[PDB]
Amino acid sequence: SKKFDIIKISLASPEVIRSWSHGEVKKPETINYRTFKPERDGLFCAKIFGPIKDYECLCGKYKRLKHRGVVCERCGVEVEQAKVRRERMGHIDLVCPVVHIWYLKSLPSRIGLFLDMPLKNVEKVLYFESYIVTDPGMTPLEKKQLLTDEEYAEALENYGYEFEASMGAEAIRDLLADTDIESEIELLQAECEESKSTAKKEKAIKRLRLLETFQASGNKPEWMVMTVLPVLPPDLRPLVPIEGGRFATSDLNDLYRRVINRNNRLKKLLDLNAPDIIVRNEKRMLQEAVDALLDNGRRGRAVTGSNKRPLKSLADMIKGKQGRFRQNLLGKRVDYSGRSVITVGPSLRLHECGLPKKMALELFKPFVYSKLRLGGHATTIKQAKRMVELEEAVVWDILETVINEHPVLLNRAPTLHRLGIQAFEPRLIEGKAIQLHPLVCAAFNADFDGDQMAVHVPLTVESQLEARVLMMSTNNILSPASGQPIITPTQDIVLGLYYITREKEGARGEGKLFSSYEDVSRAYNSGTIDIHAKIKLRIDRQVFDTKGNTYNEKGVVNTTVGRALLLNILPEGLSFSLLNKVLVKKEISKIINQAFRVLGGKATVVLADKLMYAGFKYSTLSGVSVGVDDMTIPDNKEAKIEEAEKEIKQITEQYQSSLITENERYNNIINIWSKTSDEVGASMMDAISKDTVSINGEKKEIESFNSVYMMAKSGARGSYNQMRQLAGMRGLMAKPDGTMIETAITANFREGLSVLQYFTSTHGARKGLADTALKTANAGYLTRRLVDVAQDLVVIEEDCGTDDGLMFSAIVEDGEVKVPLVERALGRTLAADVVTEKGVVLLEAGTLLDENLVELLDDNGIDMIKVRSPITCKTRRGLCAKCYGRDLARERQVNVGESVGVIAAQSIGEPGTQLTM
Amino acid sequence: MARVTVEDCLDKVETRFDLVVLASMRANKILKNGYSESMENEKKEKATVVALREIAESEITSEQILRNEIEG
Amino acid sequence: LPRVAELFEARRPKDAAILSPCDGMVRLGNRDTKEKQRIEIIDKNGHIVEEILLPKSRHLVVFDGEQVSRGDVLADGPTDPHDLLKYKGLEEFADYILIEAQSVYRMQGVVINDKHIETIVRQMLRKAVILDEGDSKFVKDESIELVRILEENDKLRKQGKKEVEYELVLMGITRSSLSTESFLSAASFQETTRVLTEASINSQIDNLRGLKENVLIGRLIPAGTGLAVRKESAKIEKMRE
DNA sequence: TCTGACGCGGC
DNA sequence: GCCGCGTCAGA
Ligand SMILES: [Mg+2]
Ligand SMILES: [Zn+2]
Ligand SMILES: [Zn+2]
Repeated sequence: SKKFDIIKISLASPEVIRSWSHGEVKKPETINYRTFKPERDGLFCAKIFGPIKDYECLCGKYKRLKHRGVVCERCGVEVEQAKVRRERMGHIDLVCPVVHIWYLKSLPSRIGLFLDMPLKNVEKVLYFESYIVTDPGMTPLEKKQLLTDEEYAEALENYGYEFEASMGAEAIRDLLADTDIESEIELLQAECEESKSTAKKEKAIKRLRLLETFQASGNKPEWMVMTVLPVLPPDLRPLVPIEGGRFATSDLNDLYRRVINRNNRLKKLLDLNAPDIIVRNEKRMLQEAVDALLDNGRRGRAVTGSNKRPLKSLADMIKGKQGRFRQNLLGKRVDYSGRSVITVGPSLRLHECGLPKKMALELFKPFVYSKLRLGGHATTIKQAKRMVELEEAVVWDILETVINEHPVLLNRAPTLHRLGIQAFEPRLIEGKAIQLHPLVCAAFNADFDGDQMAVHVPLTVESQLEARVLMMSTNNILSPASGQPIITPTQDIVLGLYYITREKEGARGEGKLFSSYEDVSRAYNSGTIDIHAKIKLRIDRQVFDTKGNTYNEKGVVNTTVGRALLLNILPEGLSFSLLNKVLVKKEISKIINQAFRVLGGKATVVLADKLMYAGFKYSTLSGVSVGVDDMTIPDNKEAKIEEAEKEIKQITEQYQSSLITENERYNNIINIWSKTSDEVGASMMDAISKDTVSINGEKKEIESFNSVYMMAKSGARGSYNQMRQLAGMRGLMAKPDGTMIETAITANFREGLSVLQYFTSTHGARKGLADTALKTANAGYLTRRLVDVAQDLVVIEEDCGTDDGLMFSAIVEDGEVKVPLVERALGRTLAADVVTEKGVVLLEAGTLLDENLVELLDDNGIDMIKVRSPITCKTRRGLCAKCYGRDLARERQVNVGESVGVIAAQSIGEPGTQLTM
Repeated sequence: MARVTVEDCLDKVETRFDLVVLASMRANKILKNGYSESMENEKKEKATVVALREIAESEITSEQILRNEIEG
Repeated sequence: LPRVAELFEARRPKDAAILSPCDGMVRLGNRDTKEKQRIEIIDKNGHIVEEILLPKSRHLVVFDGEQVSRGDVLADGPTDPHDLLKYKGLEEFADYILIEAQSVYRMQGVVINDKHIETIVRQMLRKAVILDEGDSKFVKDESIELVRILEENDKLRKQGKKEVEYELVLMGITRSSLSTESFLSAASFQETTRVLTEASINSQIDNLRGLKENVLIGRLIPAGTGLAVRKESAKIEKMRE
């Protein structure tokens, strides 16, 4: 097949471990001290693991092309590329066997479950604390019978031979060895055929599975106790020398250098026939070092080096956030990248971005090299490198022609949803900061107070076409979470529009007549008319109907000088009835949505272009600004406070003579201050949103043109609460818990506060400020979990054929519908048909709803239908293209290949950074 | 986005994924044919977009495109 | 947020309620030792009693006599998440979950289509407990893919050979995460020591078949343009053949 | 801190 | 067959 296509894991017999070994390690040596060459047969022996340079032995004799596959003879060195010092293991010979820590302390202990004994009973045997019958013998003892030293002595006294009870790893290994399976499987399966698994045989269930597995695989169960353990290629635990004439060992070198000389001393002891006490001590010290090497800290007080850190053992490299899996397998600091500070650049188009010519010169350098060479301005590579180092003039031209249509990527650090990454088309700029079209700073969730973006380049022909087709900003209009658009004008693009789209009663040129847009333009530039005047315009243009018709519309309409100025940008196809209103944000979004759903996708991006280009223009000819007299304190504030404080004195009276309790006094005081603050707040609304003027004839109230009122009646930036705290009064400040303080703050920000009043507020200030930082890790946690749960849900097949789903209905909450049926079930296909209460069918099974057909549900009075949920698909390990419905991001039936699971995962926890309580 | 976009191409081929693979095959073919005679790629666009234009103008009929792989 | 957390990880909250799928009488009369039982069997047509022990430190949710159905509320409090799956069926559980989650979301200005929530719910429902020993073992947990394939193996090969009887079980999201098949993805997620040392015994094979494995080894993931390739290139064979 | 899954010991 | 007390595993 030439490509492996399965991966399997298994236990390593001591005959496989030798088969891996290109040698054997014998003395705990790493590198000679005076000269830094490897040592004979230590932990860097070039005879075993490989050479150091390329095609060159250590003693340097065999150094010529004549002899390549040759094996030197002064040093045992081979001759081959040094690249084998990372794929060539070794091994170590163990005098006495030693238990693989994992299969003992993994909870549940597979050794324990096998031998059917409690762990501590095993560890006692292992720690040289008892004995255990290995030879049954005629003696009445039991095999797995722990015997203390003196009871063992008495067994020796009364029975002598005919039974052996050894202590140490050899004991466990012998037991596991002489443990027949077919003697045991059925014998236990019969006790399980005696099923009374209320408490007893709720235990015996696993041993079945374990003993069956060990039979099925073909693994000798005694292999869980090692007799020879391997070593790791040296270039995975290097000893490279670095500045300061010093070296940088790895923590593994030390644990290896320990296990080795402990094994050595053990062999020497066994040789010299020492007393059994120190034999025991060595045989135990060895087990300890082995366990430390595997993963120290599982059982003891894990060893530390001079710096007193717990060492980074073997297993501690492939777990944890800093480990090996989610650090360097899904990590990978990549190349062809850069990062800098973002700035605005309101001249671009929705598919462009600034790019400092320096970062451009850097990221594209090899492309520049190729084009110079082929261009015939340099012939070598050193040539081009030496001519780019000095920034020749032709370099800039060739760079600019390199990137004519070579998109890049842009990304902002906390990347919560797929709109966190989009593709643009660069264009050179001077300076040292990235510019990006403003209409997208909502997707990247960016603002220009210092955020920095990264930029990666695609290289292939498939990639840099996949970025073009699936990733360019002009494809991402609607949000995957919900069909609502994502590129709507945001902050003062909205101020200007709302401003020039209002009306005024007595203005200049009022009631005039104009034939077409150019007329109004010519007029308005002459400076006679007020832009808020009411005029009459005669229009004539096509309009698209719902059903694909396109009927003509004409006549005279009473409009405003401002709105007509927007008549130019509206493309042919949409009715003027959209622009002919006051144009707060909720309507600009309406315009864009309507445009997309009927006219196309490109029409929408061009429309948003012109909308920005105009809103920016007219939002500065109006010079909106903010003084301090624009914040108008209401007039009845002092007396409205006097009433409240008098009532408070009265409540304190009712208490002081013990006429009322405490808690009720507290609660009623709370309500007093709350209601009065509400009143004084509601007052300034009329005190700032209305302005009367003795217009010709009399004084009549009109909607004010105040600045701070317009900044918030247009949803641009603000809300009623901030206005309250500016002009009204702060009110109730909750001490850390949330229990309100029995003194409210009567002043406001235009008036300033006394020391105590500020202090009372800093409590909640700090609490709310600290509560975000202590969340920023939690939502990421939840979305991580969710991505795991459903990472492999892919739309794979058109239809699953089934006919079962769920029953949907408007989700009343006893006080309101709060979600209509005609909105809950939009764009989701129908399980079965639907019968009128008069009898005739209305909609058939398998009929994807649509805002045309979704009239026919509230029309005929229906309140329950059956739709195809993915809970009730019928395909295995996937999803059909119908039990899921509309893509809700491109307004079509889901194309086959959209990884729906990931989208749904990150469209749940993403807004979670905001939902707090 | 100079002249042609995905919204155009999506009318003939479908699912917007098949577009990627088909255009990639076509651009590879146009690339390996030595079109890089270097007096043209400095006056016009990269083949990666030439292929998209070719698919938009409905010249190639991707049913045909695959039949150029057997021509490999 | 932690409310949502509780919803997803399938937590049975503190002292929610009790149920009884053995319809019958509704009464008391057993020993009043915080072990109050009932007469939930017929006791007239079928002389039996099918009740369970329970304390007496609260109120009650039935009178001295009633026609108690199979799975009605027998004590007030929250609603367990593990009961509805086996008592009210599937769809009731689904409706409960959606009306909870979309409420806790919309109540803060957010907007989220349901079809995102349900395609998460779906992955919490990949495991059942087996009843009829067709060829697998007893009530141990098993995949619905495993059952749904081996059932169909027997379904026509031999005769149907009395394939399977099972019942869906509800497990949390982390619990349904680690309990997958591919040992590679599970080993990447968390608790690596345990999963590695467990799969080491069973000589576990792992067909790649997923998204977080072709990435560990650098292959076209089996989605997106990957399936587009596996389709278009496959369509070349039928021509050149 | 926790929250639990999972224990495995007193009775 | 269970009321409290542990370890492990992630925050
Ligand atoms: Mg910022
Ligand atoms: Zn030599
Ligand atoms: Zn389906």
